[PDB]
Amino acid sequence: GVALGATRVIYPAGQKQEQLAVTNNDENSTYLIQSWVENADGVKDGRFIVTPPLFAMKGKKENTLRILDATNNQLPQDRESLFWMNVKAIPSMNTLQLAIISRIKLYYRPAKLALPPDQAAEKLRFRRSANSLTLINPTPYYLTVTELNAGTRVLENALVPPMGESTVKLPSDAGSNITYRTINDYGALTPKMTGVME
Amino acid sequence: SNRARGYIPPELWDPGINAGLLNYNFSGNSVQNGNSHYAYLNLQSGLNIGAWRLRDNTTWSYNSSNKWQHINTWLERDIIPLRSRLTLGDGYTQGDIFDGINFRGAQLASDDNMLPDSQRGFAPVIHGIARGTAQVTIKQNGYDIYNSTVPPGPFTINDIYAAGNSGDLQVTIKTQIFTVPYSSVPLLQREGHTRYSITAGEYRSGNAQQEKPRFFQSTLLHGLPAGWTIYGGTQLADRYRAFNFGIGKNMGALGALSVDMTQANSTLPDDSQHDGQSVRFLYNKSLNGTNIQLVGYRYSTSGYFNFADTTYSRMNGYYNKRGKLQLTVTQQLGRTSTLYLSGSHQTYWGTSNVDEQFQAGLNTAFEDINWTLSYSLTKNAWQKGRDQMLALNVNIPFSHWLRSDSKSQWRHASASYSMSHDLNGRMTNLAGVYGTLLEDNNLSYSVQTGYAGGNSGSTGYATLNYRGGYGNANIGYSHSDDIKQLYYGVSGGVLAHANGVTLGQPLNDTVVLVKAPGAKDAKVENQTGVRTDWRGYAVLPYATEYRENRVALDTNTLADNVDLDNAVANVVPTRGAIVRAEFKARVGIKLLMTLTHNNKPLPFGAMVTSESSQSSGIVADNGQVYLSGMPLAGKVQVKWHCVANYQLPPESQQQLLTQLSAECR
Amino acid sequence: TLPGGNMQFQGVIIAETCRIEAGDKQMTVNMGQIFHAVGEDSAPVPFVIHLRECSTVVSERVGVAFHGVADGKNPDVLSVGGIATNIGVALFDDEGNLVPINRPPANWTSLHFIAKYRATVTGGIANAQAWFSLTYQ
Repeated sequence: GVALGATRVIYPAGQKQEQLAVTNNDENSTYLIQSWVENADGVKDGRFIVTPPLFAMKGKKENTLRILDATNNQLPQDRESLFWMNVKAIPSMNTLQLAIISRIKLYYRPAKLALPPDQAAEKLRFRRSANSLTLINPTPYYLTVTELNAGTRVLENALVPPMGESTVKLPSDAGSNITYRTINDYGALTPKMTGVME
Repeated sequence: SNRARGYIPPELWDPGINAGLLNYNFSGNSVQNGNSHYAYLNLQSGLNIGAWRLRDNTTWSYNSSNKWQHINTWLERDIIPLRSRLTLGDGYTQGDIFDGINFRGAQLASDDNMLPDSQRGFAPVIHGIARGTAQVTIKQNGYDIYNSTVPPGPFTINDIYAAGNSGDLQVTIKTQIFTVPYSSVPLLQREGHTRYSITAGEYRSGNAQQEKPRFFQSTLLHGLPAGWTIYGGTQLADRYRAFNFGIGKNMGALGALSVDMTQANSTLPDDSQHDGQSVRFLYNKSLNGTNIQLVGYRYSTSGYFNFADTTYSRMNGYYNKRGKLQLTVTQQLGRTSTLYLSGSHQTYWGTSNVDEQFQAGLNTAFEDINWTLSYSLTKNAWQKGRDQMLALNVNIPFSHWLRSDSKSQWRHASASYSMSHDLNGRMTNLAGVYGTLLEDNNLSYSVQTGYAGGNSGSTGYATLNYRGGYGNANIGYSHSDDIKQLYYGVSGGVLAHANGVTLGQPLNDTVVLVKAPGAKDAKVENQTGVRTDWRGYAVLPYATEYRENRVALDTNTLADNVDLDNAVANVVPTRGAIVRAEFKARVGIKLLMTLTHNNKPLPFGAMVTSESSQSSGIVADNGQVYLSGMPLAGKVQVKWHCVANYQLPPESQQQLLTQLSAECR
Repeated sequence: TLPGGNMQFQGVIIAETCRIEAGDKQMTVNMGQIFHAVGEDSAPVPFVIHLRECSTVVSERVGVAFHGVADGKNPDVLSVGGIATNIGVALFDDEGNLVPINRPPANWTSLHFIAKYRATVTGGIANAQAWFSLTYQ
């Protein structure tokens, strides 16, 4: 099998290139690894080049993917931008061929940000509508809200865009108390925070 | 015939390369008060021809207020079939059951590192009958230590990870649930596990008066079923004949008790034979708040002398021990603090001399602060001095106050404080700040001003350790009341191999010589300040022996013209093996051509190999082939034949990735 | 016995993506050779996909989806490309519910799927490729 080095890749602004580890643990296997970067909307974008785009991995061999930068400093410097790093592993074999695409997040993080990453998750606020819940995110970071419980019931994870809001379904009988967890840069759930309404 | 977890077959171990070696460690001390200059140069030679490992040590001293002294020489080797080694020449004994002595002769000892990481230490084997196919799950402290599926019939699991004291392994088959508690003593062995240290030669000691007699110190620790561990030995020599025998046991919940009786017929330099005995107990108990009680008792009978005492000079030269009780308690108060209560006691034959050595300690990890309170009562009846020392160490990292994303260099700094009260009026405190400075975290400043309380002279220090890509250096200054020392040391390592001489950081046994021709100044991953030379070779200071290491080149630091084929390589080295991990550094323009043929993009998967410059690349999609190391001209061969020409303007060299479009024939 | 000094250990631990391993090696699902009405299905063929070497935190929030070349006759069935015509490959979940292809990722440590031939008729060699995309939230 093939497994990526990290679940999310933080790209600092101005850095020439970033690396992502592609591992293979099966000795008797040949995998053609194809890679590309999509924009936030799932459309292929040529602003980030992943080299080598296509290469073959024989045996227990792991390579490093060099994510080159081609934006020419056009993304906003006051908020993060989200990109989707895609890695497809074609097995170099009436049969059905299965190719796995391990899509991960790729945050383009500008150098100068007011809020530190750790002190940004707790700044998320809440607003309870009649049958929907709105999450205000004044921090310039993308926030991944998981394990979102509104009372005794569990809601669906929402990815709140920076300086924006998202909406999730909210049952009418759910308790007023709201608690949430956020996934940090390392892919580990932060300690439980209480949800202060607005 | 199931293999153990993490098993590297003995067919993948690399003996190394026929390469030389030279490790030098200079040191200087320009004390000022009349100023005396010191210099202690240290040379460690080597020559790894074939599978043998010749070594050598040499020191040169100097004093301003010139003598080459030889120290050691040995030809170590690894005998893979017997899972052992051969330390022909100088060396020292393990001294596990006996007492360690330095010798000059052959030694054939079993090596534990050659076994996988799983079959190390003590961990009981799990037997039993599992009717039909099931899934055994070893439950311990509510954790799945070992989760596997078992075929019908009896099953043996011997790869349980050594978890120290811990608790009980509740085996959960699927459903006869039987528990297997276990404890450990350092001298216990797994089932079927054997060790031996057959030795010979002379007895070499630093003292001048001691003689150099022949001796034969053989040992053996054969594990048995049910946890018993029969271990014996024989330190037979010319005038000293010992026969150590012992038997350990894993009693499960009750703990583990190791007993060994040692009879030694010694002939002291007065030509007076002295028969004796010696009985040693090691008791280990755990999880009684988790009081880890360790008791060690060693009784002796008058006339029992170790080999170090029967090797003295004759009568014209110029109080054997009776019992040594050691008690150790480690209680964890909470999830941060751990209280230590060590203990020691001793008697002597014919005298009431009692050498008590009681040591307490309270170590805490309050948030970032790691404050340690310590207590010591070093008591010797010969001096009748309590020597009570109450020390308080503190450690306040600067990250506790600074931001997390701050670019300031202070983020690596970490303050400190070492209060040291002697309970006699003498007080000593050193309040200093240390941490790394340079961008690559090489340089380490440690300015630590200090004061002493009755003299009242302040004690200043400022060490500057630099762990560079060629050799460590440090210019450490030290100021006191009337002493103004100024250290200056230079380390390094030279590795003269087949392709040339390459300098590097001080070698630590196993080394890895990375060969990357054409790539200059590329940092290797997970190593502080290790960079390739101008030729492209670098020397890794250390690599784990008999394991699978990982050597990688940080692609960020590579030049704008160098692209690597495989940026990660793994090496499995034998002990003392200069293993070569080689990378191909393709130098040239990285161009991403949109290859087309008959106004249709080439099929996905088509191979494109250049002609003028060696390069290759598969066509990703729509004809975007990523060719590295290509010159400003040349042709490409498309095979899926077709040949395409491209012409790069001279401006292409500046651009990191020069995209072009070439129509194939 | 003399006091030493403070020693600080530094390092960072990062998570990793679950490595994908099918029970049938080389990620190949054999279907064998090749319907009174259009839409009838053939003998079921099972294959398993194991998400191993990852913690249960990541493996629970992985969004699974399917992509593939939609058949010309049936947009919701994988096309088979001497080649059998008017047929395709359909994917059914463990519960027996059809899994539409080219759909937004949905939240599903081991995943069982069944591949069945669906008629959209001539026999022949039928080869299809499926993209199994895992979004790591």
